[PDB]
Order: sequence, then structure tokens, then C-alpha cells
Amino acid sequence: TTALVCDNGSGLVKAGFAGDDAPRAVFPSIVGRPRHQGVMVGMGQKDSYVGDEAQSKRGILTLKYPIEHGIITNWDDMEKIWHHTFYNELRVAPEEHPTLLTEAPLNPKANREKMTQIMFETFNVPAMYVAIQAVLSLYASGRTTGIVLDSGDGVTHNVPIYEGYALPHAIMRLDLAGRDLTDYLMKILTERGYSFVTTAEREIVRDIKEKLCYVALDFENEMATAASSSSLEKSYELPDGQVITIGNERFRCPETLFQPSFIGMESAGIHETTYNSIMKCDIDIRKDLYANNVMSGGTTMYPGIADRMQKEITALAPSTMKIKIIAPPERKYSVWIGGSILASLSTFQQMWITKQEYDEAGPSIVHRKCF
Amino acid sequence: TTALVCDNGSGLVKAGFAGDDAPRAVFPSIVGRPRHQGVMVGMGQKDSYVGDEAQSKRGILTLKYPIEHGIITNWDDMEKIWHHTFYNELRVAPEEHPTLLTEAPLNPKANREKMTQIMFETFNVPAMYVAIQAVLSLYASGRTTGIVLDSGDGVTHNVPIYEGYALPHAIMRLDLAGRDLTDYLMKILTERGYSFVTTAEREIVRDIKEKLCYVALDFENEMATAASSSSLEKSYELPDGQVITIGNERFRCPETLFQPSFIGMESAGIHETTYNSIMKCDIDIRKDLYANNVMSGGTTMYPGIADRMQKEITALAPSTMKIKIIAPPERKYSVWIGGSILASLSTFQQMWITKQEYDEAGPSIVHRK
Amino acid sequence: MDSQGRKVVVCDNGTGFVKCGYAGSNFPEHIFPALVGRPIIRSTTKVGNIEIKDLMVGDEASELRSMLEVNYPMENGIVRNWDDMKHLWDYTFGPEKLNIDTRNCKILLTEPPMNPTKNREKIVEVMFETYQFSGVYVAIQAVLTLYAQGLLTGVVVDSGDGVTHICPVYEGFSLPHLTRRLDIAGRDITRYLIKLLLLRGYAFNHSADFETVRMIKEKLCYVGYNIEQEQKLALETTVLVESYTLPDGRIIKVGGERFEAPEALFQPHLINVEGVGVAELLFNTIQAADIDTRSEFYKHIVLSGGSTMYPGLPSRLERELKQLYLERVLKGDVEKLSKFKIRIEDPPRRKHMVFLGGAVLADIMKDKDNFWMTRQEYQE
Ligand SMILES: Nc1ncnc2c1ncn2[C@@H]1O[C@H](COP(=O)(O)OP(=O)(O)O)[C@@H](O)[C@H]1O
Ligand SMILES: Nc1ncnc2c1ncn2[C@@H]1O[C@H](COP(=O)(O)OP(=O)(O)O)[C@@H](O)[C@H]1O
Ligand SMILES: Nc1ncnc2c1ncn2[C@@H]1O[C@H](COP(=O)(O)OP(=O)(O)O)[C@@H](O)[C@H]1O
Ligand SMILES: [Mg+2]
Ligand SMILES: [Mg+2]
Ligand SMILES: [Mg+2]
Repeated sequence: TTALVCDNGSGLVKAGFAGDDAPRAVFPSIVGRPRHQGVMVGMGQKDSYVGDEAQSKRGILTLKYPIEHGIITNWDDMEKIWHHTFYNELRVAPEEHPTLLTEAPLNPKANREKMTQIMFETFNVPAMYVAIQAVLSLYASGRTTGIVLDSGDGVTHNVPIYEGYALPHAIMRLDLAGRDLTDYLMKILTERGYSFVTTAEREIVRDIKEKLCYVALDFENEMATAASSSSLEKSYELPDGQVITIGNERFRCPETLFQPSFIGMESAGIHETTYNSIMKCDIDIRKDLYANNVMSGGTTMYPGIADRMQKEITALAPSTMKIKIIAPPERKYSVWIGGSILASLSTFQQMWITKQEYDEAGPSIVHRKCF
Repeated sequence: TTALVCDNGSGLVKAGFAGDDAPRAVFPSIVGRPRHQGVMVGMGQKDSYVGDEAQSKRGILTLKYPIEHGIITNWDDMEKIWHHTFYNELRVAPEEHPTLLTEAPLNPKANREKMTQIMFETFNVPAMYVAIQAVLSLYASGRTTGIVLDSGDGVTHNVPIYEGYALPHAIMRLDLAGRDLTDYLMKILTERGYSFVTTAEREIVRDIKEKLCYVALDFENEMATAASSSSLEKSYELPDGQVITIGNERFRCPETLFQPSFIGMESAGIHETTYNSIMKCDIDIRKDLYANNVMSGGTTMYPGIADRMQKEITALAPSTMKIKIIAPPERKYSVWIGGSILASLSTFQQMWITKQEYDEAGPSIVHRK
Repeated sequence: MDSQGRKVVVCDNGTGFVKCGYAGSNFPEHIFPALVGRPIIRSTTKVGNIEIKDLMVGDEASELRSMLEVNYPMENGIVRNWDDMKHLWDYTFGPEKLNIDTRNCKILLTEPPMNPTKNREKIVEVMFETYQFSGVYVAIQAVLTLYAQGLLTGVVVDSGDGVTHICPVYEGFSLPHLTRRLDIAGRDITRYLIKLLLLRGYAFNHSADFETVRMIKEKLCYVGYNIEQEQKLALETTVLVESYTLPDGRIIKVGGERFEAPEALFQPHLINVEGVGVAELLFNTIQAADIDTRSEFYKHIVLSGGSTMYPGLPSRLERELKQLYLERVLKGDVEKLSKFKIRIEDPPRRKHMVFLGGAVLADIMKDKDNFWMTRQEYQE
């Protein structure tokens, strides 16, 4: 048999088989329950809906995310999504396939201990592993040195890696990601009078965000430009043919990646957080990290985020040296690709956790193997 | 008339008149600025807050320390803390009191110069002097020989002194200190899923550090007992009434002093750097340094640190001779107390840099006294 | 008034009620409903010698409503018809009430928080381009109730007619990223009360009926303190069934509807608003604030506006905040809850604490410079 790769993203679950180039399942990590008690019979068929049917039916459904800020929050619903992945999306009996899962850095330790227990005691997998998402991005980039900015649905984190060694004290984490940018977009549109609020309707703001938002390369110049011309305004058609309009809200939304004070965070922005992590590595390493910024994860898809990042870091770093932002188009799937690579290598096959190890070590084994 | 002794710690400013035995004001070396727009008439709305005032209004302030690693990184804020100290804490006009300041060894000389410019040009002090913190500590302990281990909020340093002669070549400095232990405690608490990322919340993690942490006497036995019987866990109550519990974090945190690879810097721990400072001294002096190993500064207040220190040095040094870790109860103030003594001595009264001498020779006179 | 003899009026233009008087007053002059109406003939109602003008406003429109089509010029804090709002303002400053020579007055308005942008722009416009006021200001609902309470710290729970807002303020610093809007307010409880009285077999459908059911609400409705015991009381015994007399003299019986209707504030799904109720939505606001500010916010919950006046709302709101705190912060340490300090400031004057707050603020700042927007600074 061949291993599965299952990136338990905060936003989209991405799953498939090790060795393939792109995931054979992608679906939203949501669980939906009906708003209204009034089932009929036969129809009204389930207590809860998972993944794509919960997007499709969403007008009747309260949607909850089992993952918040990269930590599993509702294990019963998270188990439901894993069950859905293997038995409905992949149609695989997991008892005979090794499954590589993923995690964000600096999570609670109890998170991955509970995670590995379910794999061995509910899905009774032969083997599994729990790789750090940023490390996987370098596999998809085909390189062994660089600083990975991964910013997903729920967490932004930086792991610097040099010559194949991580530098665990320079890792930095910032709980801004695609969720908070959507809630901020959902806020700022009240200035127009476009209320939304409903958790179903947040999925529409999410789609508005993906299709119209961009990062200004000079925020204050674009703000003063939006005061002058309609040129930035783009309309959007809601599902009922109400056409909303959005202007400077297009770029104020992702700007709070760089000015977290917009949503009351005290943190520095993503550019300065990256720079601070380089200035936490040794002098000889820094020369290489500046050349090898690797962006990863969904929110790095905003138009212009590469240029804005490159502009900002070159203003903080010493001017005598090249800074380059590596940003392939497939950087949304980097983490799944990097998992599929890792699980294919012959040198990896020795380091699976296996049932025979879990049976003697208990759940704590994950703190011993997966480093 | 009385001298004015002012220890500008990286964490706590400690100031008071000479000729008495404890600081008259101790307050944190913090300035804060409003993070939000004020929207009501008749609030204070000061552009900054200092010390205990900023610490109380902490919920709506960004907090900055003007000193980092014993270097004054923002002079505009540092003069603000001195201004608060003289006029509001000591309630004294500095124009009438000669002032004794303190500084760490192996520190950029521009710091001492600029500090002295401020005193003579802004506060008009009639005379002033700058003393090495580790040498002051021996005065408080009442002796003329020993190796002094200061560890403050921002810096750790070793200074051996024998019969009142310093050995400048044996001075060793290590920027691991109470700040790095705080940031490291913040990091490891996330393993239990707490979060303390703001600058305000770091003050709560500092308060945890001061209240719960202790140094392991044998680190692997504490790890093994924590992971099995788990009787080591202690609770703590947050400002909002949430109760956290922490376990082996209580001793993994200060163990960084002995294993700084936890933070990732390759240096020796405080024990082995102390041993190296002795082993750099001449053979005859080594005997008396082992007998007078004097701890100082607040980071040495951890329970068990004096015990662990003796255990570690005795594993390194020849077994034929005694090692005694001197650790008074007052070791938080041994730096300030030393200044109160030195400024009171009748023999010291010629050593002040007088305003007339500064006017003739500028800030560079600090290098000559 | 001002030193220059200029009258300093203070004016809340709520979606329910205009509340408009002079600065420094302890009471509002001239409470009246924000209403406009126009004469119509009904074949089912008596016509008489009472003169009905071709348009009527405010109090008169609400009492003659039995022969009027009636409109609320403002909804959810947003102006729907600027023409009817002009008429309502023309009545407010008119000979009926505050008979002011507007061109010489200073006027303090208020605007709801996080309201639409062009709403405020057109409000400020008309004050300088039709009434020609000598000075304007647009105060914030949250800070005004804090002036009426004399406080500098608290979380306001302003529950007006159109919408309910939670707004933290700490030591006079605003916390605008913590503002929370709840869509349920007193207009929807009245729409909900109609829908329940329809289930007892009554009918209320005309524009004039909407005001009548509002008065039924204000007289009879109350927030249940412990919803299980209120349902038990209604099922076990008849005592809740209380009569009311419509203007047509038809007697209606009102029963458990008295507490079912206000309950939408705490179980929003009952009126198809998705979300969590005012108690939980408030709690989720405190738990978002910086950790040490939380213990002050719990000691200064400030209620404001008429939809808080339901008998028992502070008592109920205390209970849920305590249950939320025991559940989510103390993790069930029910003995430790006894140390929790919580205060709900429930002044009986709170129905007008926004206007009372403006009268304090305008009296403190009647003659200062940087406060009032002058018509000299306008039109640039
Ligand atoms: N084209 C796009 N432009 C900007 N943001 C996007 C785009 N597509 C997706 N996103 C954001 O990506 C986030 C998902 O990140 P992703 O890495 O796919 O999930 P996870 O981080 O859970 O693995 C979503 O919240 C969405 O808002
Ligand atoms: N009882 C204690 N246990 C552990 N650490 C402490 C204790 N008291 C103070 N500290 C820490 O020591 C530092 C303050 O000590 P201090 O000697 O005043 O530093 P400095 O003099 O350099 O400002 C802070 O980091 C504080 O958290
Ligand atoms: N005694 C009362 N008990 C409960 N609700 C009331 C009472 N009196 C008035 N109300 C409600 O409160 C509102 C009165 O207007 P107000 O509180 O001034 O709101 P606004 O200031 O937003 O216009 C109306 O929605 C009315 O239904
Ligand atoms: Mg991701
Ligand atoms: Mg010190
Ligand atoms: Mg109101």
C-alpha cells in the first residue's frame, strides 16, 4: 500500500496519496448543523453535514470550524472530518495505509498527543507521522535552506532553516491569518451599510475577499488615491443578485497583516516578524536567509504581497545585499506537496511511528519520534 | 548635603540618600505610552507614564524598557526615569546633592560618557561618580576579597577581587539574565496552551517567574519525578481570576542559567563561567576566591540556586579545598547598599568628578575620575 | 445656556423617540416619538371634526394615528427618508416645542457607533445648510452615558429601539475593535409580540396597530429571571393572564407572551437572528479585552436605553454573566465564584442617560474652542 497525506488545515482539508503531485481531495474543514428543527422524513436526512455539502446547503446550516488558530477545538467534529476524508473523499480503508498528518509550530503539546491517539485507536492506522508545516514547504520548493513564511487560515508562523537544520529559538508565531482578515472585512463593510453577520454569510465575505482583495505597495498613497478616483471600486454579485460595491476596503483588509493594530493586536507586522527572526540567527546564516524567503499557505496569494514583503524587508535589512522572495504559483499546496515528497523517500520509511511502538510507548511517543 | 545613590538597574531603578541602609524608592525601569485614542474629557491623557504609574495603567499601554542588556537604548526615555526619580520619588532638587551612579563591566564607553553629560548638563548635579556594580557588592558584604556574581534583569557578570585589587583580565560577561528567563518562560508555557504574547502580559509571566520558579538540584531527577508522580505542580491566579497550573516549567526556566543552549546561545552556564574566572586568576589567589564566592542581584534569588551553584563548582574544582557560596538575604540590594557605604566614607570625598573638573575636560573625564 | 446668550440645545434623534432639551438640564424637555404621518380615510373607523393636517408629525401623529398612515423616518439608526426627518427636525425646533432661533443656537447631536458613513455626512450637512446652527457636535452614545454616570471606565450595553450595541471604554480610552453589534432591539421585540398575539387569535396589521402593541409591550412584558420557573408558572397556574383594553375597547388577554417576547434578547434564534444573546455577546466582549482590563469591566457594566427597562433584565443579566464566568473561567469552581465582583449599574434614570450625558458634556464645554464644529470651519 501507499501512504496518504492529510494536511489538517485550519481552512481547507487537503488529502491524497503519497507520490502524487496534487491532492485528490480538497474540501472545507467545516461541520454544519441545521438551524431549523423542522425536519420532514427521509429528506432532512442527517443530523450534521461535513465538508462540501455543508457549503452547498449552508443557508440552513450553522457552520463551525473544528480548528481555530491551528489548535483542534472540537475533537468530535474533527474526527468526523477525518472519517469523511478517508471513507468519502478518498474511499480508503485507513487500517492499511500510513497517514502523514501536519501541525503548526508552538502548538500545545497535548494537541498532537490526542491527535496520534485517535489515529491508532479509532482509525488503527499501521503508521503515521506529524511534520511541521514550514519544514514541508522547503521540500515543495526543492531546497534545503531558507526562511519559510507560511500564513494559513488560522496561524502565521516563520521557521528559519539553514543547510537542513531548523533554528528552533528563532521560530516566530503570529495568530493573524485568513480568518481574521475576513472578520475585519466583515467589519469594514459596515461603513457601506453591507451587514452580513451570519456564519453562512461569512463564507460569502470570504469569497469576496479571495476575488477582490489585494495588498497596496504603498498603503498611504493608495488611500489618498482612493479618495480621488473611482478606479479601485469593483462590484460583486451576491447569490441573490444584490450587487455590493467595495473600494478602499479591498486593500485595507490585507493591510492588517502589516499593521496588526487595525484589529487591536500589539504585534509587529509580518515583515518585521520575519526580519526579527533573521536577526535572531547567527551572523553567518543571515546572508543566506535573505536570499531564500519562501512564501507558503493560502493568504500569501494576495496580489502584490510578494512585492510589498520584498519592499519592506529591504528597508529594514542592511542595504548591501540581495533579498529575494520565492513565490511559486502552487504555494497554496506547498505543504501537501512537501508531505507527499517526504513520505515517498526511502530514507523516511524507517522513521514512521508504528502501532507496535504506540502499544508500548503510549501517546507520548509523538514527543519522542517526530523531531 | 547628603550624597545621592542611584542604581539604574535594567529592571528596577533603586535610588535613595546615602548614609541609610535601604533604597528610598524602588520602581520598575519602565515607560509606557497610550495604545488607544482617549475619548473623554478630564482623564489624565499624559503622553507617557513612568514606573508604578505605567505599571498600573498597563492594560492600555505599550511598555518599553529604556535599558536592554545593561545598555541604555533610548536616552529620551532614560532621562524621563531619572526626572521622575529625583522630583517625584526622592522629592529632592538634584542641583544640591552629589550623585553616585552604577554601571556593569565591559560596557560601551559611550554609555558612561552620555550618562555623565546628562547629569552635569540637564540635572546640574554639583558632582558625580560612576562605580562598577560588582565592586560595590563587596562593600555591602563587608569584605575586601571575593568573586562576585551579579545577575540582574539584563546582564550577568563575574568580577574577582583580591585584597581590594581587581583583576580586569578575568572579568567575564554574559548577557543571559532575568529578561531571557522571562521570554523563555513565555515560550514554554505555550506547551500547556497558555499565551502571553503582549508586552503587558510579559509582566504577568515575570510575576509567575518571581513567585513559582526554583532551581533543580539535580535536573534529570526533577524531570523524571515531574513526569511520573507530578507532585511538583503549582497553581497561579491571573488578574482576571483564571487559574493556570505549571509543572516542570518551574525549573526548566531557571535551568537556562546552567544550560543556555535552551535559548540556543553556546556559552557556558553561570557555574562554569564562574569556574573559568577563577581559573584565569593566578594560582595563589584561587584558594581565597573559592572561599568567598559572593552572589548578588535579584536573579540569584531563586530557591536552590546557591545550593546548585556549590554542587556544580565542587564538581569542577579540585576536591582538596573548600567552596562557600555567600548569598545574603539582602542580595537584591547589595549593589545599592554598597553605594550608600562608599558615598559615606570620609576617604571617598575626593573621588567625585566635580562640576569644575567636567567643565574643564568634558565627558571623557569619566575614564580618568 | 452659553455666555453669549446662545442656547445650547442637546438632541437625541433616536429611531424610537426624540429626546431634546437644553444643556445642563437634569431632565429632557419634550420627549416625543420620531414619527411622521399623513391623513387617510378608512371605511371601518369613525371620522369627526378633529382637524387633521395634510401632514402630521411626532406626538400628534402618534395620538391621531387612528386616521393616519404613519412612517418612522429612521430605522436601525439610519435615515430612511430625509424628507420626513427634515419634517421631524422642523417640529423639534419648532413652535410646538423648543422654540429656538436655530441660527443662534449650539446643538449637540449623537450618532450610534459603527454606523454607515454617509448617514453622518448628510446629518452634519443639514445642520449647516438648512438650519444654519452656530455650532454642531456629534457625540458618541458610549461616552455620554458614562458622563451621566460620572464614570471613566465601563462597558456600555446601549439597547435602544433599532439596534443594541456593546462598547467598552477603559479609563477614557476607546476600544473600538471591541465594539459589538446585536441586531435585536425593541422594534423587533414588538414585531415578535405581534406574531405571538396572532397565535392567541388576535390580529394586528395596520400601521396604527404597531404603536398600540408597543404600549402593550411597555405595560405588560417583563424579562423572566429564570425561564424554567416562568414556564412552570404559566403551565401550573393562571396568574399571568392579564387583560388589556385596545383603543377600540376590545379586551385582549395576554399570557406567557409577556416573557416569551423579551426573551429574544437572550435567545436570538427565536426571531431567526443567528448568533448568541446579549449576555453571552457581552461576555465574549470582555474576554476579548486585554487580560487585566477584564476585572474592571466586570465591575462597571452600564445599561442604557429603553429596551433595558424590562423588569428583571439587570437581574437576569447578572445571573447569566455569573453562569458564563463559572462555566468558562472558573471551570466549575463554584466556591470560588463567591470572590467574583460584578456590578450592573442600573440607575432608574437610565432610559435617558444618553441625553443626560450630553447635557453634562455640553455644560462642561459650552464655551471652549476645539469642541464645537463652527459654521466658520464648515464649507471647506
Ligand atoms: N486567492 C486568494 N487570495 C487571498 N486569500 C486566499 C485566496 N484563496 C484562499 N485564500 C485564503 O486562504 C485561507 C486558507 O489557507 P490554506 O493554507 O489553504 O488553509 P490552511 O492554512 O488551513 O492549510 C482561507 O482562509 C482564504 O481566506
Ligand atoms: N524572588 C525572585 N525570584 C526570581 N527572580 C526575581 C526575584 N525577584 C526579582 N527577580 C527578577 O530579577 C530581576 C530584578 O532584579 P534586580 O537585581 O533589580 O535587576 P537589576 O538590578 O539589574 O534591575 C527581574 O528580572 C525580576 O523578575
Ligand atoms: N417601560 C419600558 N419597558 C421596556 N421597553 C420600553 C419601555 N419603554 C419604552 N420601551 C422601548 O424602548 C424604546 C423606546 O425608545 P428609546 O429607548 O429612546 O430608543 P432610542 O433612543 O434608540 O430611540 C422603544 O423600542 C420601546 O419599545
Ligand atoms: Mg495551511
Ligand atoms: Mg541590577
Ligand atoms: Mg437610543
